[PDB]
Amino acid sequence: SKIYHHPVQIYYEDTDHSGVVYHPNFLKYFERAREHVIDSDKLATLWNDHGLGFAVYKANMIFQDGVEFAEICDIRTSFTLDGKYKTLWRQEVWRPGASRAAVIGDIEMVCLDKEKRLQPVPADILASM
Amino acid sequence: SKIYHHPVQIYYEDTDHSGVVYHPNFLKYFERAREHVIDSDKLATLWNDHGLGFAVYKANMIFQDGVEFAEICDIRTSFTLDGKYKTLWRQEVWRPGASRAAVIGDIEMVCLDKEKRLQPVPADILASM
Amino acid sequence: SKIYHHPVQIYYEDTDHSGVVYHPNFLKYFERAREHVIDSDKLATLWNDHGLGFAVYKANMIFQDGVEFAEICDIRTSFTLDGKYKTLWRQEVWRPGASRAAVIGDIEMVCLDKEKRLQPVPADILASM
Amino acid sequence: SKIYHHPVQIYYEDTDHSGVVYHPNFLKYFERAREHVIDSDKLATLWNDHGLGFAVYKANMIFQDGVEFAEICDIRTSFTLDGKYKTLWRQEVWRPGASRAAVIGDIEMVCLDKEKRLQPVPADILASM
Ligand SMILES: [Mg+2]
Ligand SMILES: [Mg+2]
Ligand SMILES: [Mg+2]
Ligand SMILES: [Mg+2]
Repeated sequence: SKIYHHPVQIYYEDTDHSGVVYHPNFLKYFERAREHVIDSDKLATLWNDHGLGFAVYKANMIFQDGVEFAEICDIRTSFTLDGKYKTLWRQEVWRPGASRAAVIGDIEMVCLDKEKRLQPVPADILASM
Repeated sequence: SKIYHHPVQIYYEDTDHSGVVYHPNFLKYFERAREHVIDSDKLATLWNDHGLGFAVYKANMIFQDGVEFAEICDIRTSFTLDGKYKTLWRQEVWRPGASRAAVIGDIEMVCLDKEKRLQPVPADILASM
Repeated sequence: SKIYHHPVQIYYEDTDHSGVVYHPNFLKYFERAREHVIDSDKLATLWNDHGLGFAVYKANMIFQDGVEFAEICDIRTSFTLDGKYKTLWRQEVWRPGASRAAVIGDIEMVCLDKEKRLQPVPADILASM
Repeated sequence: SKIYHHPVQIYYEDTDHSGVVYHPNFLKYFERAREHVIDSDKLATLWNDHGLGFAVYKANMIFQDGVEFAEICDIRTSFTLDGKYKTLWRQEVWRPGASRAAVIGDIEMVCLDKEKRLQPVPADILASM
C-alpha cells in the first residue's frame, strides 16, 4: 500500500502520572489509523458479502521515546499482503522534523471466517489501497 | 438495597499527568461496582426472559478530592426503586478512615424494552438485593 | 462564551459489546472539547504566572440516545462565568440534522490555588473567549 | 522469577462492539499484573534512592483467542534478568483448564536514569523476586 497519515493529539486521557503517554495507548492510536485505511463501510461490506473479518494476530511494539501531553503526532501506516490470508502493517508515531519514529508497531492481521479459519482476503476490499 | 462494597486499585492506566485519577474514570469504577450488584448472569436472564435491559439515563458526579496513583479505595453502592421503571443508585469512592467521600455519583437507570420504551423492572432481578 | 465545535469519531475503543458508545466515554469527549477551548498553552501560562489550575467539581450527564460505532458527532461547548471562581460549561453531543442532543453535560469547574482554595479566574485566560 | 498470578475480570469497559475484549486492553492488564510484582513502594524507593525508573522498550503480543464479556482470567507473569540493564517479562492471559494461553506478551523493560541512559538494576529491587 501507500503511506497513510493520521493525526493524533495527546489529551489528559492519554497520559499517566509519569508525565508521558501511557504505553498501551499507542496500540489504540494504531487501531484508529487502520480504521482510516479500511473504514467501517468496507468492514461491513466484507462481513455481509463474504462472512469474513479481520483480526489482529500479532503486534510487536518498540517504544523509542516518551510522548508528552498536548503533542500532535502523525501516525504513518502502510501494509503489505503476505500470501492470501495475512496483511502485515507497519505503523509509526512521528514528530515533525524527527529522523526516527517515537513508537513503531509491526501488526499482523488475519482474515477469518465465522469458524475462525483463515480465508483469502477478497480482491475488492484491497482494491482502493 | 444494602450497601455493597467494591475495591478499586489505582494503576498507571487510571491517572493522568496532573498526578491524580483522570475524572472520567470514576464513572467506570461505578459501572464495575454495579456489575457486582447486578451481575452478567442476571442481565442475561433479564434480556432473554424479558427482552429488557438497563440503561444509564443520568449520572450526577461530585469530585471532592483528588485520588493518587496506587491508592486502594472502596466503592460503596446502594440503590432504591423509584416507581416501577427506575433505579436510583448512590455510589461513592471512599478512603479508609475518611469522614466524607472522595467522589459521589447519583445514577438513574431505566429499564427499557427493545422499542426503547420504559417497562417495569421484573421482581426476580431485584429479589436478591 | 460562544459555542465551540469539536468533532468526535467513534472507533472500536469507544464502544462496548452492547453495541453503543460506553457511557463513561462521553465525559472524555467533553474533556477533549474543553481542551480546544482552553488549550494547553493557556493552562500552562495560568499555572506558571498565577499558580492556579482548573478542576472539575461537578458533572451532570443525561444520556438521551445510544451512539453507534463509526458515527461522527459534533461536541458543542459553551461556558459562562458564575461569580469570580467558577465556570459553568454546557456540553452536548449532536448528530447532523437532529433536533435534540444525544448526550448533555453540565460541568462546573473551579479555579484553585495549590492550597486547594478557590481563587478568582484571571482576566487574561478568559479574554479570547 | 517465580510465576505470579493476577486475576482480571472483563467488564463493559473492556469489550468493544465486535463482542470481545478490545485488543489494546491486554497490554493494560499486563501492566497491572507487573504492578503486583514490582509495586509502587518499590518503584518509589528505586526513584528516590537511585534516580532510576523502568520503561517498557518492547512489547510483542500474540492474540490467540477472543475473550468475552464477564470472563475472569488469570494473568500469569514471570521475568528474567537479561544482563545488567534489562528485564524480560513473559505474561499470559489464561482460562481455567485451558491448555494454551488466550494472549501472550513478551515485554522488555529497561532500567534508565534521568539522562535516559541504561543503568544496572540495583540488587535491592530484585531481591524479593
Ligand atoms: Mg465482495
Ligand atoms: Mg423473569
Ligand atoms: Mg496572567
Ligand atoms: Mg537501594
